Amino acid sequence: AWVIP
Amino acid sequence: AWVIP
Amino acid sequence: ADSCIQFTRHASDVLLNLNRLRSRDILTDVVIVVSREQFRAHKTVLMACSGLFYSIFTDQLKCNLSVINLDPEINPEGFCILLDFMYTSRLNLREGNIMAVMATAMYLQMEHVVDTCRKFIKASE
Amino acid sequence: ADSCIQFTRHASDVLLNLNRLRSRDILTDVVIVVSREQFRAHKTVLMACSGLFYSIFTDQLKCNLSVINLDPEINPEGFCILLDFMYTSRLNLREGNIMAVMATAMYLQMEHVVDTCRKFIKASE
Ligand SMILES: CN1CCN(c2cc(=O)[nH]c3ccc(Nc4ccnc(Cl)c4C#N)cc23)CC1
Ligand SMILES: CN1CCN(c2cc(=O)[nH]c3ccc(Nc4ccnc(Cl)c4C#N)cc23)CC1
Ligand SMILES: [Cl-]
Ligand SMILES: [Cl-]
Ligand SMILES: [Cl-]
Ligand SMILES: [Cl-]
Repeated sequence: AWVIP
Repeated sequence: AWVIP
Repeated sequence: ADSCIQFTRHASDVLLNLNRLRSRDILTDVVIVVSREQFRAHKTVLMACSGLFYSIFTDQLKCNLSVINLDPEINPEGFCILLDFMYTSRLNLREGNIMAVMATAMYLQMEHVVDTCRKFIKASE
Repeated sequence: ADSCIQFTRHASDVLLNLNRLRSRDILTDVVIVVSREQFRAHKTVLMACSGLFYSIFTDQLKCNLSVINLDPEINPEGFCILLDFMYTSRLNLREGNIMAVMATAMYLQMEHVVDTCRKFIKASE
């Protein structure tokens, strides 16, 4: 996997 | 985009 | 063949187009009913994202249904957030919705969403 | 919302599952006929990858067809390679198939495939 897009 | 996977 | 080349953005471009078809109600083939709310979708996208939908639409009778009613304990907003995630890879996870999102993801069998919900809750303890 | 988190592998995992459904002939809703050859597929995936299929399946009559016959000048192997690319992001481009792949991609309106074909041909000149 999860990220800040 | 195009790459060698 | 092992001599293939790969277009990096292809999978994300496909998903963007599937979401545009969903928004315009193009070739949507199922209505998911969550209490008073109805959500139109593509069975193949639902199966591709959820263990529950994969089981439902591979069933020899349920594959033909045009309407699927979810358990009345399922929160419609939690379902909406998960349906958006299925079609975009983006999860609108917030303090006010995390419990409903996690419970819905457990029911729909979406392990990666359950995992991030668990991590966000554990961090707030 | 702008507060979303994103699962990097989601789009590729979705495409992998759509390809598994295609391989098992699950919820495939169209047959594409290319001369003597038949290819089963999902209309939504075809539309999401090809300008030609997008036009075909948004047409108010053609959206309902279960069989689409392509122009007899279209090479079946070229179509097969492009159908695999649609479902995997991987293009099996080779000296022996590049001309057929490029011509098929021009007909199907798949600009990125046309672009790489042009670049590979230009490099061999
Ligand atoms: C049996 N098992 C299976 C798995 N699951 C799950 C869980 C989760 O989590 N997720 C998830 C997604 C998604 C899915 N989908 C799938 C898979 C495989 N393959 C295929 Cl083809 C498909 C489709 N479409 C699923 C799941 C569960 C149950
Ligand atoms: C009009 N125009 C449009 C575009 N085209 C193309 C060209 C190419 O190349 N590709 C390609 C892909 C893909 C497509 N798909 C789409 C788009 C948009 N949107 C949507 Cl919803 C869809 C779906 N599904 C398409 C194309 C063309 C025509
Ligand atoms: Cl029904
Ligand atoms: Cl997930
Ligand atoms: Cl027909
Ligand atoms: Cl393309």
